[PDB]
Amino acid sequence: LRVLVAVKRVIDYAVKIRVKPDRTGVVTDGVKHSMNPFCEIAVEEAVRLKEKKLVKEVIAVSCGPAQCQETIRTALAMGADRGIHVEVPPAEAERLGPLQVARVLAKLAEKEKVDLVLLGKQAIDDDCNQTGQMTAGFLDWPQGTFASQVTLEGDKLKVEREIDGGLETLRLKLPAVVTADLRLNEPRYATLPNIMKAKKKKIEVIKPGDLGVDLTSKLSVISVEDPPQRTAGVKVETTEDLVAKLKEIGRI
Amino acid sequence: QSTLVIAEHANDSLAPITLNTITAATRLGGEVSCLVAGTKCDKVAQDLCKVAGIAKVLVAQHDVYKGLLPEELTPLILATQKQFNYTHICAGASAFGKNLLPRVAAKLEVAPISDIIAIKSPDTFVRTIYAGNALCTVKCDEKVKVFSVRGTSFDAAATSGGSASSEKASSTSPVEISEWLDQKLTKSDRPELTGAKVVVSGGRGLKSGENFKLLYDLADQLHAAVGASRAAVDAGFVPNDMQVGQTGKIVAPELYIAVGISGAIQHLAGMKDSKTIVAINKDPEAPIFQVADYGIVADLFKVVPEMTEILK
Ligand SMILES: Cc1cc2nc3c(=O)[nH]c(=O)nc-3n(C[C@H](O)[C@H](O)[C@H](O)COP(=O)(O)OP(=O)(O)OC[C@H]3O[C@@H](n4cnc5c(N)ncnc54)[C@H](O)[C@@H]3O)c2cc1C
Ligand SMILES: Nc1ncnc2c1ncn2[C@@H]1O[C@H](COP(=O)(O)O)[C@@H](O)[C@H]1O
Repeated sequence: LRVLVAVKRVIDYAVKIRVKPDRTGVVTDGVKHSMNPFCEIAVEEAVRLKEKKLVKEVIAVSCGPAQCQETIRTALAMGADRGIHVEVPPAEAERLGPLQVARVLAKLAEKEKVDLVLLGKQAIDDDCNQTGQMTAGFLDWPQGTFASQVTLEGDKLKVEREIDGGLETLRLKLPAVVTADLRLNEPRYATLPNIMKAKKKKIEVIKPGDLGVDLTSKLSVISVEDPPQRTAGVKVETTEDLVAKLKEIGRI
Repeated sequence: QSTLVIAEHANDSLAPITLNTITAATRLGGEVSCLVAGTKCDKVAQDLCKVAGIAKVLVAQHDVYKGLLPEELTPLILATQKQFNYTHICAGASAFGKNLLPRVAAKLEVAPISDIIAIKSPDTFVRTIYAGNALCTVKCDEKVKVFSVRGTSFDAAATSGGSASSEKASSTSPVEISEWLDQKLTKSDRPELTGAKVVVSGGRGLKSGENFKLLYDLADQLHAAVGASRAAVDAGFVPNDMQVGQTGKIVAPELYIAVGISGAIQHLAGMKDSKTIVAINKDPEAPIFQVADYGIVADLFKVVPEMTEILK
């Protein structure tokens, strides 16, 4: 198999974000960014399949500004064979959403002749949980979302998914699209020598236009604002007081 | 302006999230239709007919809908769209809704909107980003508005007072590129986490699964649902469907009790809209105290049992 893995560069999950006072977005300048946690898990899974000799090649791809190349390098250091950067200028990247990314991944899938596309189940910044499903729809391939277990059984895929009341097992005919949930695995850490060799692996750069993808969007963010703040609470000294407090306010 | 709601259900029972989605749909100010698909839809369709606000209920019953696979439902939905030309298509932002709606939008070639918390107009919605730390108002100029609805942001529609006609639906040919094999549901007697009025959650502070028993006992006295943090799930204390947060379930009960949970950004994302939040943590510097209306800096192994007793 040939696998296509999509990784997104986002503000580090541990960072306390700040909304711009002009209410056009969140502060990104001088803020720590890193690979989206869900994407890391997709990469780790692609690499494990290659290590089990079930997958021949792993191509990592990221859409966005020049900084995304570091994210791709990370994927390479984890074990991806080669990277593809679909470059978009910082200004236009602000308008980049699941629809455009899905269109780009769909073209790349058939262009590269991959049998499997792995994505994370959502990006921690936009929280959309859409790109994998849209890519599958565009390609008319089956989808295995929120996957916590994946098994290649010849020309089919066995996927166990996280659903609201438990787990669910599907079987999908290849080629397919799978989106990774946190439970799928624990991502490995790229070691120094691997980060060094990763600098030798070359990243191919292309533009959406070269793929025939139009970045036109009919979605427009009107504003980005801080959610309403909560009134500071009180600390109770005893369990008895806690219950008393809850009782008088009608919670108990 | 016509709205199609994709009803979620299983075992002749309608998923409650569908009721909240109907309320959001009526806010659009158009006629509301409801599509019920599956292997057995006769009971649910009848119930939906009584739901206030619905004008039409389309029934697509067939064995091909076993497992409600997106690849099989999508062609059904596109067919219904060609025939009735809806301006809005929605579903509750559950695992089902999130799985299905983005696939439908791609086929329609429109950009979908996820987990909306408010409707300002038929084309302007509010949703959260960055684990609920920012509110994003979006203007959607798509020919068809495809979006999922946050269940906790809309009241459930009354299950009575509605009059709707049930109609058989534009049923398609099977795709068969995917197949449902089996499932493993977490059988529990406690009330559903998402609809619970009171929720009791535990984190890494419980040290073991056997200790979670304390939360179940407390939960009983409060007729509460029990939730958890990632730490409790990864440690094996409880199953992953019990996780509250950005990667799990979003709840907004009247009372949320966080026990042995630090209050990390990703956990707050799924419970910071609860009416009253109580924290039981031995660390006075735990982030959870910043959002807790009432907090007690103490050992949960002491406080929890006491609270259960005081409650008896
Ligand atoms: C992309 C992503 C998504 C995530 N999604 C989620 C999500 O949906 N939900 C979620 O919860 N997490 C999620 N996380 C994980 C999150 O970042 C934290 O790791 C997690 O919430 C920590 O869990 P905790 O508070 O149980 O553990 P800790 O942070 O270790 O806290 C344990 C707490 O227990 C207190 N304590 C210990 N012993 C006692 C005692 N005897 N009495 C009283 N208090 C005691 C300690 O003081 C401490 O405050 C996600 C992470 C990522 C990267
Ligand atoms: N700009 C991007 N570049 C590459 N992959 C992306 C990009 N945006 C989203 N994705 C992929 O789609 C998954 C889900 O993202 P989203 O639909 O935005 O929640 C992410 O985890 C990535 O695998």
